[PDB]
Amino acid sequence: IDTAEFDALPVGAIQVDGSGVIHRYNRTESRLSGRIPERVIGRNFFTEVAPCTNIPAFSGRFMDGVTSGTLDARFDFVFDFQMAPVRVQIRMQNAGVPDRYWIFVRK
Ligand SMILES: *C(=O)/C=C/c1ccc(O)cc1
Repeated sequence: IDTAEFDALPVGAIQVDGSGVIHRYNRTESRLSGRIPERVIGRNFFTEVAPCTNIPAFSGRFMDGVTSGTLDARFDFVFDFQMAPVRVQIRMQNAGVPDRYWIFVRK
């Protein structure tokens, strides 16, 4: 996975670094969130863009994965947007490039 195929994925896909800063953000995720990729890239996913994820079930799982070198998690979650609660399944894992990590979002 590491362009037009990337924005056409059936699942949402976000690439972050070890401190949480967004490097890649696809269109499928933009469609599920309402966020434009250009103002979101360069900002921190956990502290700025998606604060609802700043709990031990999500950001804690991310922090532990980075600190142990291997990020590998699969869990159910619910995104608390302005309109209504959107139930999703999250898949977190490492990338082919060092210091880079992936967050996959489905449904
Ligand atoms: C909670 O604050 C979730 C926010 C959110 C999740 C995923 C995105 O792509 C954008 C915002």
